Parts: sequence; structure tokens; C-alpha cells
Amino acid sequence: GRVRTKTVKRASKALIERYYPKLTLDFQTNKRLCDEIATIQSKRLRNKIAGYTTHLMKRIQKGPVRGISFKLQEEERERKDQYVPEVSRSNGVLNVDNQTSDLVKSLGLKLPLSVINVSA
Amino acid sequence: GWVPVTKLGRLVKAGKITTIEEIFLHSLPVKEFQIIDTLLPGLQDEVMNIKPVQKQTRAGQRTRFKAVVVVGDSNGHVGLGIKTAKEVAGAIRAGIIIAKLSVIPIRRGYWGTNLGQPHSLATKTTGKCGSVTVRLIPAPRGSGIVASPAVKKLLQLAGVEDVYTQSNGKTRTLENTLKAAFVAIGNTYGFLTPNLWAEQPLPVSPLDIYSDEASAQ
Amino acid sequence: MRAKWRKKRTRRLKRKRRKVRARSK
Amino acid sequence: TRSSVLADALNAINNAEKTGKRQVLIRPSSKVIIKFLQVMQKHGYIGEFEYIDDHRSGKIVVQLNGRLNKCGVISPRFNVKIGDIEKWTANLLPARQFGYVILTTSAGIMDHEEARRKHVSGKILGFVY
Amino acid sequence: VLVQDLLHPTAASEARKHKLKTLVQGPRSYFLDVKCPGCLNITTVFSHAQTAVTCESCSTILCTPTGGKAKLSEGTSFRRK
Amino acid sequence: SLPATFDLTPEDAQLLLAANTHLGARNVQVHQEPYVFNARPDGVHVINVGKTWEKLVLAARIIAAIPNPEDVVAISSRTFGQRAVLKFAAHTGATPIAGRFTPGSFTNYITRSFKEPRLVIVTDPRSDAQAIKEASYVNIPVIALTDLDSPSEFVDVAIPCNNRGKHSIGLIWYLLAREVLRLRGALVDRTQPWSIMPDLYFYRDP
Amino acid sequence: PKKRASNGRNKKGRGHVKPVRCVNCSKSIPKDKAIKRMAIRNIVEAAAVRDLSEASVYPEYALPKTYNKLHYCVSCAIHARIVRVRSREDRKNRAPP
Amino acid sequence: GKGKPRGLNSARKLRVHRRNNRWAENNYKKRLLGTAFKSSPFGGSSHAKGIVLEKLGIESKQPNSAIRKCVRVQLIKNGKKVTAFVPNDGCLNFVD
Amino acid sequence: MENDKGQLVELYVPRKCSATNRIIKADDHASVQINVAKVDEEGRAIPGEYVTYALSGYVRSRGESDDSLNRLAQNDGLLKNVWSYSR
RNA sequence: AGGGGAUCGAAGAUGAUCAGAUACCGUCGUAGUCUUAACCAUAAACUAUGCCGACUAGGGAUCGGGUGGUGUUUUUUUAAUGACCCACUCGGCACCUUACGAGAAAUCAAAGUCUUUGGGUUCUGGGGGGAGUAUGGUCGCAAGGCUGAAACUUAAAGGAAUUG
Ligand SMILES: [Mg+2]
Ligand SMILES: [Mg+2]
Ligand SMILES: [Mg+2]
Ligand SMILES: [Mg+2]
Ligand SMILES: [Mg+2]
Ligand SMILES: [Mg+2]
Ligand SMILES: [Mg+2]
Ligand SMILES: [Mg+2]
Ligand SMILES: [Mg+2]
Ligand SMILES: [Mg+2]
Ligand SMILES: [Mg+2]
Ligand SMILES: [Mg+2]
Ligand SMILES: [Mg+2]
Ligand SMILES: [Mg+2]
Ligand SMILES: [Mg+2]
Ligand SMILES: [Mg+2]
Ligand SMILES: [Mg+2]
Ligand SMILES: [Zn+2]
Ligand SMILES: [Zn+2]
Repeated sequence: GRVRTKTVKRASKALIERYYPKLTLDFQTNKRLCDEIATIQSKRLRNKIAGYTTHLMKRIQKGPVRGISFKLQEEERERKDQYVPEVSRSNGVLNVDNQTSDLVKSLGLKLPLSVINVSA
Repeated sequence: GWVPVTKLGRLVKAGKITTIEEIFLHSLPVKEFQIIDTLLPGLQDEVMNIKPVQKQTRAGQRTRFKAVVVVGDSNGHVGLGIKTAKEVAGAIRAGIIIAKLSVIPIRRGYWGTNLGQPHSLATKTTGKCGSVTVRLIPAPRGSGIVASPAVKKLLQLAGVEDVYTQSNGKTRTLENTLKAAFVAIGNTYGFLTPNLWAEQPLPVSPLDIYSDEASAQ
Repeated sequence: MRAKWRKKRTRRLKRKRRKVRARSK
Repeated sequence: TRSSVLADALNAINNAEKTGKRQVLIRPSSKVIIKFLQVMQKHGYIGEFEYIDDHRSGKIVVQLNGRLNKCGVISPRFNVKIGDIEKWTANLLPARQFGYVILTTSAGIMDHEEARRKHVSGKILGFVY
Repeated sequence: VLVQDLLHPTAASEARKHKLKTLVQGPRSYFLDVKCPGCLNITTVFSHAQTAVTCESCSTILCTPTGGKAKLSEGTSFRRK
Repeated sequence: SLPATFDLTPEDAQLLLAANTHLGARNVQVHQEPYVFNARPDGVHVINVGKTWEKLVLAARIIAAIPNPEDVVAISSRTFGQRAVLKFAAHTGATPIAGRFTPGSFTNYITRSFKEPRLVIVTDPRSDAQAIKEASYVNIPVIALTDLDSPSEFVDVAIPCNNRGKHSIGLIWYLLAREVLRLRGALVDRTQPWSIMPDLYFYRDP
Repeated sequence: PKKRASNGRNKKGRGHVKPVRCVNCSKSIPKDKAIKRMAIRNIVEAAAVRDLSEASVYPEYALPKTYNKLHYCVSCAIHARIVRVRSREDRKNRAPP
Repeated sequence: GKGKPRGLNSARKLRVHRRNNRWAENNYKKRLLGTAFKSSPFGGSSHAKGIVLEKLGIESKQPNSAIRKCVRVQLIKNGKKVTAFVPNDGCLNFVD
Repeated sequence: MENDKGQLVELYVPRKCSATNRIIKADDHASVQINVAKVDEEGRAIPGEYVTYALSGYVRSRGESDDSLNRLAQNDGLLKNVWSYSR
């Protein structure tokens, strides 16, 4: 099997967490990045890592991934945020119940009227 | 260096709260022992008991060590902490800390005359824990602590000059007995007497006052 | 031994002593 | 069968308090319940109360403040002997500085302290603190 | 719950209860003047008869006994007082 | 303390009857709600929306009243709440908890999810039961969006609405946001429909 | 100690139900404690039904199952049929599938 | 109330039942039956003086292996016969 | 809890639950203190100035936290027909 | 003591298995199993949990009774019936969820309202064996039931839960 141990997956997380600008979809440079940007004790463990931190990278591009939040998303989430122009005052009148009406008449005032009956 | 976590921890070294009485007033959940350290330094340690326990293991027989510790001044504040560890030192180390966090107030009182400085309790009180019931009775002055050596010490450390005691249960099992004698003294600032019927305006929360001088960044 | 087999054990025992004693009536 | 009409009112009062209520309705009231009810109220362990009148034995609604931990009843109305009133309070009151043992004496239902001042004694029935 | 007016219960929650568990107890049956327009006069019946109430002059019938409330017979009118 | 004009207005009521906030629960109906109002025949119970609108006001009257508007936490595990809360938080002080809560966030400093707020607002104490449970381990007031079958234990001030889905939750959260900015904060004089659309606090698709 | 609130099985307010005889070992066993099963199955079987219809008169006929209610003795009910044995909790659950 | 009569005249039942139940007390029943004076090799008395019949070598119960050294004595006020132990190292060499 | 002469001996006079007038002790880390806001004319909400209420851990556990506050705030004149003393 | 005696079947007899196999499995089958007239009076006769009264907390089912409904369905000409549906209310057999509370726990709307120890009343237990034995009394045709000790011995026996 080729399941990456935690130490690799843990480390990839930590690096994407705080170096998403820098880092790439390219392993080859992600490799070199790891040298400057982190101490590792063996060439094997580094590529093992950088390969996977590239993987995680390559698919953040296609949507978020649980476990990694470099803040830059939570604000992307708010500026990518808006909708509406229609609401739910058209058309005509609020349709209510017999007693929903009675609720109105027994506290408030102005209301377009529209009743119904319901069955067992 | 300290470095507190928790809002409340920060406020303390911030010198913006002065006594636990405050903390108790608003029932503030303590989480950081140095809070009760810098608040009440006169605290002294008493190791009450160490007894072996044994777990069987799918490859081993862990026998770690359970230590019971009581901390207090002798002026209205006790603690009861219990911890088991692989070493007795470690058990005693951790125990004192938990006993710090646990620290409660005691409501002492007068046997039955208004005279100089409360020496006994406020009411009879009962604490239970497991099978042991410990029952504390207000006693005249110079009666002393009428209780078995352990409970006599837990009481002493909370600063009780004269009480009577009575116990029901398998008292031999120290752990539960002291835990019940603990519950007993905790129950003094629960029991509502006439002298506390008068209404108080209801104080403002330290976390809202020095809100600023708490808070993270 | 099973309780009920012991209950039977001594039921018999009394019958013999019940017997031997009659001998002397 | 209903055996002590005091016992029931008292317990009701206590179960209400315990559960954080402010009012009981007790049934079925009597001269004694009232007098007992009246004695607690005199030292403020309950608010006001009302006798509602079923054309029967009665009902009572009590209003509770929360100042009350316990109101018990002494089931056989033992004789107390003016000397022995001390031994009772000691047995079953939290301290010597408050709480009352209430009892029925030749000259009225009254808490032990009043009983002391008036120099009468009699039978014992209940207590408050 | 926790604080309520036991002294002034609401007419409805009061009404739905049992005839003995109301505030002060009292019946929930009623009486009625009853006429079967063969005759002219009005005999006063109990809502929970038991006896099959024999009318005044004409031994016609009137109501029948039931579980609780009497079943009035055929063509008859009433009023609760 | 009574305001004067903070009565339930025309357009307010209209908003709530289009959200169907007044549609309370069915043959399920918690003992502890007189927030009801005459049983709708065949199932539903109708909710006194004034009582709703009033509770909402308390809600606002207590949210604003926290010195640092950010340690006023707004949680929702339910999806129909998530889109609302994030939008509630953004608009006010408040910190948001959408989706998973992660237990030991109020107990246990050590946890990286750690908080320590002065107040909690929750949308459905069934699903978010964790939060309500946790706050009671460490004295923290709680504000709740409740239905007629919600578990009122350990929540002070309910807001009797309709977590039966749709728009209600958002609607309520919006109004919540609306009144806390109106309160002590930058907003307006009279009615003033507020720029922001209520569909901004809405569950999306597909 | 005790192990089930339904003690053995299903008798609250009765004192005596009546024994049935285990379908497998003929052990007597109270009808309420009895482990039962409707053995609704076809007369034919799996793939015999093709041959059935084909070498028959009429069209398609009807085909009527056998029905017979089964009673097992616990030990039998455990030894093969419905039983397994469940966790302390999974025991509590009375839903079938 | 669980059990015991609470009433104000129920004092007779309350004593009787106590008389009754005392018998389940070991030393009360020993005392009142006079088990002392009747069984017991001594009189009921603190010590008793007898005469030495044979010298015994009683082997000890497990997990203890030893030979315990005793004397059969025949009590003088009694003729009741009794085996008794002879404490400390040697000492059996004192008797005869 | 005074003494022989004046002198307020014995520290700490605890808060009582606004709803039950029972003591709110220390390890009661499930009790709660709510601040409701003093306000002025035309919205606005006078910071630092609250009308405050305190509810015991018991009460909140029992579910009565809402209802009981409804009463308390309303008959302090800050709820307008929400509660009802009769049932 | 009569009748009955299909079935199944203590005893007994056999076939087998087994080192043995007085058994488990197979066969034969006495008594018995059923009933009448008398006995016997015991079961883990169990909820291993006295009865009467009060109080304390939520939820959906169901059983019997009753009340309310310009409810549904039955058609005939609409009712009247009947069954069904919804709300409430008494009294049942139970279950669910919680626990303020209780407990050594397992668990418990009672096993709750108990060192803050008293509603009324009945009954039984007081370390383990010895032993439900000996003895006396009594009931029984019997088998046996009820009542029921001691000497002597002994440091544990026992309960619930945990890890193995
Ligand atoms: Mg020791
Ligand atoms: Mg002869
Ligand atoms: Mg076991
Ligand atoms: Mg077993
Ligand atoms: Mg039976
Ligand atoms: Mg005995
Ligand atoms: Mg010899
Ligand atoms: Mg002589
Ligand atoms: Mg035969
Ligand atoms: Mg044979
Ligand atoms: Mg053979
Ligand atoms: Mg044989
Ligand atoms: Mg028996
Ligand atoms: Mg059973
Ligand atoms: Mg119920
Ligand atoms: Mg009907
Ligand atoms: Mg030994
Ligand atoms: Zn007529
Ligand atoms: Zn079987």
C-alpha cells in the first residue's frame, strides 16, 4: 500500500497552512521550497512530504479541504458572498390560516387577507 | 514565566482581581492553578494517603499510585485533590495542583454567642460520597476538632477551631471519607440562614468591568 | 451437591432415624 | 387512610420549595395547619396564604419565598416537659441561634421560644428552619 | 410552571378538568324542562336520568337511561334551567 | 424600560408570515411553551409572533450589552443555520461556529477551537445540544431559536420561531442582526427597511 | 444480578400463560417466552417454478404459499435461528429487520 | 414508616419485639441461657486448675508445619477433660 | 453575619438566584447572570448600564430558565404582554 | 375409593454409545397423566420488591367508562344507528425519555420526598458453617407440613461493578 503516515500528512498540513503564497502545483519546486522553508533529515522523507503537500495543493484549487485553513479562505467566503434580488411582497396578499388571521386581528392592524380551511 | 491562557487568568496577574472571594462571588470557573497561587500564597500541602492500584493489561500489569492531598491555609480555604500516577512524586505533584483548582470557601461561625471571632460552624452540615456520610456539628469553644486524624487535618487546614463529628459508613476507605468531609464543609456556603436573608444589589462581573484588561489579541 | 439433592439426602436420613427410633418405642 | 392532616401540608410545602416552586395548594386544612402555617409566617418562612372554602374541609394556597430549607412534623405528638424542650431543639435544629421547634401547649400553638418566655409546655408537633 | 396563580385558574384549563379536581368542586350535570308537542305542559328532567322518565299524563316515554347522559326520545325540545 | 415605537410593525409581521415563523410544531409540543396561540386544526400550532418579536428584542437588548461585541458567539450545526450565522457574525461583533462544534471548546483551554464567550446564541438545541451542554459547565448565558418541541433546559430567553426549515431561521437571525445594529449602534431613526435583503441570511443550493 | 426487565420474556399482569412445544426439540416453553416465526414460503422453490408452469394445464395458474407458524425453545432459537446474542445495549432493541 | 409502630401507646409492642429480637444477639443469648455455667470446661470462671494426663504433640494447621506440644488436663472441680497448650520454647520439659 | 460588636466578620455574602432566592454558591458553575440593557430615546443602548438578573444552576437545569426570566423582566417593565400569571 | 385409561410417560426391561454409561439418544411400557368423592398445603407460589394515605417529571401508544365535535365513512331522502378520527377526563396492563432525587453499584416514578434522620400499620433479618439438623409439641393414611434449638467449628462466606 502507499498510505502516507501521519508525519508526512501532518507536515504537509502545517506547510500549506502558512506558505500557500510560495508553493505550487509543481512538486519539483515544492521540493526545493521544503529545503529553505523547513528542516528535514532525509531526502526520502522530504519528497515523500513535498509530493503530498503538492497533492493537497493541487486539489485546494478545486474546493476547500478540511484540516487546512490559511484564513485567506474565510475572507474569500465573504467577498464571494451575495445574492437575492427578488425576496419572499408579490403577489397580492399574504395567505394565512383561519386563526393566523385571528392572530393578526388580535394584536396588530394592516394586513392583506387570504384564508384557507385544512382537512383531516 | 507564567503566560496565562483563559480570560480570568489574565485578569489576575493583571492585578485587576485581588481575592478569590470575588471569584466565588460570581462563581468563576478556575482553570489555571497559578490563579489560586498568586491569590492565596499562605497555602500549605498535606499528603493524606498513598495506596497502590492495579489494572490488568493485554500485555502487562500496570500498578500506578494514587495519592490524596489536602491543601489550605487555616483561615477559610481548603482543597481536596486526588490523582493517580505511575510514580508517587508525580502523583503528589499533580494532586496538589488539582487540589489548588478545587479550592472552596468555608463558612465558619459561633457555637452560640456573638463573641470575638468565629470558632465553630454556622449549621450542622452533611457530606456524602460513596458509602460514607460525614456529619459536622457546631461545638463550643475549646472542644477542638472531634474527628479521626485525617478528617481532623482536612478540617484544621480549612481553619476550623471547634466542631463535633459523626460518621456513617465504611469509613476505613479514606478516599471516600475525606471526599465526604469535603462535601460537608462545601455545604456551609449553601445552607441559607436568617442572617443572609437581606437582599444585595447583585455585583458587576469582573469580566465585564476589566473586559479590556482581559481579552486576547 | 445440588441443593435439592441434599434436601433429598436428609429427607432420607430422617426416615431411617425415624425408623431406628421406632424399634425402641 | 389519611392519618395526619398536618403531615401532608408540611410535606407538600417542603416538596414545593425543593422543586423551586413559589406556591403550594394544600388539602385539606384545619385549625392546626393554619396555626402552624401562621407560626412559620410570623418568622417569615412563607409569604401569605389563603383559605379557599370548598363546603368541606378546606384547601389552602401558600406562597413561598425561598427562605425555607425544611418544615417537618413530629409524628407522635410526644409530651415535652419544659426541661426536655432543650433536648428537642438540640436534636433537630441546625444551631442555637435560629430555627424554631413549634409545639402545642395548654396556652396555644407556639414556637419553643415563645413557649419559653410564657413558661408553658405540652405536646410537640413539628419544626421550621 | 414555577410560579402561577393557583387561586385564579383560567376558565378553560379549569373547565377541562375532572368534576372533583376543579378548584372548588361541583357537578357538571344539569336540569331541563322538556315537552313532546303532543301535550302542552313541560316536565323537568335530569340530564343523567337512570329512570326512564315517564311523562306527565300521556305515558308516552321521554328519555332512556345510558352510560351517563340520558337519550331523549324522538321529537322533543328542551332548555337548561 | 418600555421603548415606544419598538412595537411590532406592519412590514415586520408581513416578513414573518412569508417565512412561516408562526408555524409551530405538531403532535409534538413541549410542556414549557405558552408561546402558542390556538391550535391550527390538523396538526400545526400557531405562534404568537408578538411574543416572538418581543423575545427578539430582549435578545438584541442583551447581545449588545456585551463590552466586546466579538465574544458573543453565534453557533449553528444545522445547515439551514450556517449561512445565517456567518452572515449574523459578519454584520455584528460576534464569532461564528458553522457545522461541527468540536467538544471541549468551552471546557479545556488546550483545545485549538477554544473560546470563552460572555454569551451564546444557538439555532436548534437538539442538533447543537453540545454547545448548550458545554456552556452550563462554565456559567454562560444562552439565547435560543426554539420551536414548540425544542429542549428549553439550559437556555434562557427563547425565540419562539420555526426551525421546520425554509427561511425562518435566516429571517429571525436577520432581524436579530437588524436590532443589535439599531441598538446603541450605527443605524437609523424610524422604520427604515434597512438596506440589507433578508434573503442574504438564506440556505442555498443545490 | 438481573439481566432483563422483560425478565425472561413478555408477561406483565398475568401470572400464567401456557406452554407451547418447541418445534425443534419439543421442549415445553411458555407461549409468551416462545420465539416465533411465520414460515411463509412457496410450495415450489427457486428455479423449479419455470418447470412448474411449463408442464401444467391452465395459464400461469395461481401458486399458493405454505403458511405455518414456528415456535422455538431458546436453546434451539439460539443454536441456529433468530438470536445471535447482542451487546448489553443492542439487547434492549426490539425492532426486527 | 417501614415497620416499627410509631404510635404513642405502642410501647408494649416496641419492648416485646426488642426482647424478641435480642435473641439473635450472640452474647445476649449466651448470657441468658447460662451457656457459661453449663457448657464450657471452666466454670465460667477466669482460670481452672487440673491434672496432667498425657503429653501431646499437636501438629499445626496449614500453611504452618510444626508440632505444637500440649497437655491433656482433667479439671479438678470437674473431671471435664481438656487439651491445653504449653507456650514458649521448651517448657514442656517443665511439666510431667 | 456580624459579631459581638458591629464588625462584619465572615467574608463573602453570596448572590441569590433572582428566581428562587436560594444561594448561588461557587461550584455552581451552571448558574447564570444576565444583563438586560438600559436604553435611551430612539434605539441606542447606554453601555455599561444594565438591568441584571441571576438564575441558579438548579433552575436552568430544570428548564425553567426562560419562563422564569419572562416573568422577571416583564414585571420589571421590559416585556409587553408575553407572560401570564394564570394558567 | 370409584370411573376412565387415546396420548405422552418417574419405574422397570431393552438397542446403542462409553474405559465404564445404572444416563444423555432409540424401543417396550407399570404408575401417572383425565374425572368424581375425599386428603395433601408445598414451588424461583417471583415483580426474588407488604398494605392504606400524601407529595415530587416529561412523552407517545393501548384497554374499559364517560363528555364534548354544523369530524370522516356507511345512502335512502337526509337523519337514527355502527365502526372510524380529533380534544379532554377518570380508572387499568405496560413501554419510552429524563433525573430534581436515591443507591455499594447494576438500576430505580419508587428502590424518590432519610444525619435537614418521625403520615399509619403488619411481617422478617442481625458473620459463615453446624442446619431447617436434634428435641418437644402439633397436623397428616402416608409422604411429609408448622413450630424449631444447641454443643462444636470457622476469618471469612456474600453483593454489585472493573480489568484480565
Ligand atoms: Mg492508612
Ligand atoms: Mg421389636
Ligand atoms: Mg457477578
Ligand atoms: Mg449469570
Ligand atoms: Mg406462577
Ligand atoms: Mg435464627
Ligand atoms: Mg487425647
Ligand atoms: Mg463442687
Ligand atoms: Mg394410561
Ligand atoms: Mg432405566
Ligand atoms: Mg448396556
Ligand atoms: Mg436404573
Ligand atoms: Mg415457602
Ligand atoms: Mg419471575
Ligand atoms: Mg406520567
Ligand atoms: Mg361520542
Ligand atoms: Mg488464614
Ligand atoms: Zn308527553
Ligand atoms: Zn428446542
